[PDB]
Order: sequence, then structure tokens, then C-alpha cells
Amino acid sequence: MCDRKAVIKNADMSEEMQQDSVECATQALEKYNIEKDIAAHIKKEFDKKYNPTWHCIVGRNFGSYVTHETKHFIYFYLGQVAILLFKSG
Amino acid sequence: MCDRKAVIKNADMSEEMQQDSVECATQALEKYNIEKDIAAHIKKEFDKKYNPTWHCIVGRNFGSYVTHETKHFIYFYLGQVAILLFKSG
Amino acid sequence: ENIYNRLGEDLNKWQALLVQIRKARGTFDNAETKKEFGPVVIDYGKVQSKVNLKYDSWHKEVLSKFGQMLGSNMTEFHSQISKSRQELEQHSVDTASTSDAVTFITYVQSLKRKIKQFEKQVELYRNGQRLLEKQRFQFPPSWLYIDNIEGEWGAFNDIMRRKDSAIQQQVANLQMKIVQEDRAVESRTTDLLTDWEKTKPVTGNLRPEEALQALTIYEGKFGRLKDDREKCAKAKEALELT
Repeated sequence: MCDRKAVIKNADMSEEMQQDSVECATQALEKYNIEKDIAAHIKKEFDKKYNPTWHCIVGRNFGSYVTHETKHFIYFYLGQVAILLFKSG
Repeated sequence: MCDRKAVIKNADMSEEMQQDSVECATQALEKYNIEKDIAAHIKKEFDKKYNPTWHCIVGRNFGSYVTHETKHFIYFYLGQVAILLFKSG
Repeated sequence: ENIYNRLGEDLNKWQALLVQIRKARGTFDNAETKKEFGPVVIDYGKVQSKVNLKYDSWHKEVLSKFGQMLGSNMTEFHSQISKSRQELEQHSVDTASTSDAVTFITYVQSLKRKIKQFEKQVELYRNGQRLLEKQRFQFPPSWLYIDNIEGEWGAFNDIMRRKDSAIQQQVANLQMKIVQEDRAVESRTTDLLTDWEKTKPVTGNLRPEEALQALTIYEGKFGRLKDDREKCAKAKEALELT
């Protein structure tokens, strides 16, 4: 299991769901090779677990400025792949 | 004026609001050099304009899958910059 | 004007025109400017360039026409999505105005074919517009771009088939509602039959005016019963599952 040490850049959400996001993103990266598919998988999983409406961004170079509900925000890096997961709906 | 064609790629919105998006994003890209800053300016302008709440990403390499409000979504390209703007909230 | 009139309105024919003119230009391609025959020399290149420019202008203006009917399919897209949002939000299993409901239900089936119709048009369109970019169009923002709309049509179709089909299956409640409704209609029909048999004013002793008023009341409620019977029958045949 490739130890892609997740480095967390921003987080307004609990450590438990932080680890949940890290694990789900690692599973998606191991499972998918397209960034859009990884984002769709993570969004769908968080829609299932922590309820809609989530929004997931997977990419290597992007700038983001979004509004999120409290306790539902994360922005981290797995290797070079930055993933921004925040709830809004 | 550098004529960067705006490829209104995917969209659920009216034509006026998409052209307003193209104009505002052209202005932001002329004004700022940081993708985070471009997204911030575009999101703030549209928040002032069509009432909250939006989420905007500006970048080169990113894949996305979200839920937006109806008639309140666009994703396009200006120059070498992909810009997504969707409303959900 | 001549060629456009001869072609008329035909998108696939128009694409054929475009591939034909493209291949014609390509076959015209040449580098020599003068075909000397024996001791006779003839200019060849000046008219060559001139007719090449004539081809280019002609092909470009021919291309220019299609954007208008592309706008037509655009408006079709828009009319679909903006209104289908409302229409999906409209109906429900309850709301015994089911008739209107099933009316729209019949409506949506009438739309299904058109859906495919529009779909294949989009397919034809998604081909021609491709020519558009390899014919170097200045797609003005004015018009939607790719899934700019498209994506929205796919979304449309999927949302329709997700929920309309389901609500169509949950109709047994509506079916039994129609059943009891028509049963009450038949009961009222038999009651009105009995009332007519009782009410026969055929005797001449009755005052014509007063018995006329009574028959007018009977005919009003009889037309009401007829309306009930016909509306139940039309609801049955429109639903057509019962």
C-alpha cells in the first residue's frame, strides 16, 4: 500500500472525518486514474455518509475560493494530487 | 485587448449570465495572476450580482463532480484557463 | 439563392454539400501556374488563385447559414429544460386531479419519440458543429457551446426517466380510485334511470311550464352525469392501464 502521506493544508471538520476523507481519497486514487472520477467517487461517498450536498475537487494545479458550511471543509494533498472536499447545499 | 475566446463548455444557466461570466472572468484574469485570487474575484462579483451562494474554481488541471442549483452553473475556458462556476446553497 | 432554394431545409444534405465543397477545393489544389503546350504558353495561375478565392468565399458563406437552425435546436433545448423542471415538480401520486396528471403522463409518452427525434438531431448537430470548428468558426458567446447546453439535455433525459417511470408504476392506487369512481358513476346512472322512470311527466294534466322546469332540472343533472361518465371513460382510456 503506497504510503502517500496525506498532508492537510486546511481543515474545518473533525479528525475522524479528516481520516475518513483521507482514506476515501486514497481508495479513489488507488481505484481511479481520472481526476473527475476520483472527485465523483468522493462526492458520492460523502453524499452517502455525511449527506448531500458535498463537492469534491481533485487536481494538481487549481485555485479555489468557496463558501462551505461549518465543520465540513478539508483541503489536503495526497502526493502531488490536491483534493478539496467541502459541503455546500 | 487580448482576445481569449471563452469556451462556455458545460452550462445550466441563461445566455446573459454566461456572457457576464465570460466578461467577469476576463476582467479577473486581466487583473490578478493567482488562480485562487481569480476564483475569489469571480465568486465575489457573482455573489454581489445574482445572490448567494456560488463556488468557483480557476485552474489548469482539475477534475470535478458537484451538485449545483438549476439555471446556476457554467464551466468554460478562457485562454489556457478552465473556469467553473456553479451555484448550490 | 439558387443553390439554397434547391437544397431547401436539409441538415444532412448540407453536411454533404460541405464535404463535397471541401473535397472539391482539395482536388483543385495545385502549384503550377502555366501549362505550356508545345510552343504555346497560357496563364493558368491567376485564374487559379481567383477561383480558389471564389471557392473560399463561397464555402465560408455557405457555412454561415447553419448557425441559424443551430439556434433553433438551442431554443428547443432551452424550452425543454426550463419547462421540464417545472413539469417534473408538478405531479404526484396523490392529488385526485389525476386526470390532468395522467393527461400529462400521456403527454410525456407523446414526448418520448420526439426525445429520440431531438436526440438524433443533436447527434446530427454534434457532427455539423464539429465541422464548424474545423471550418474555423468564430463561435460568438451569443450561442451555447458544447454540453454548454448538451450536458443539460443528458441531465434532462435522465431526470425524466428516473422519476416519471417510477410514478407511472405507482398507479394502482390511481387505478382503484378510477375503479371506485366509475362504480359510483354507474350507481348514479342507475339512480338517474330510476328517477327518469318515476319522473315521466308524459301525462297532459301537468302544467307545461312547471313540468318543463322540472325536466330542465333533470336535464341539468343529467348533463352533469353525462360529463361524469365521459370524463371517467376518457380518464380510463388515457391511463389505458385500466
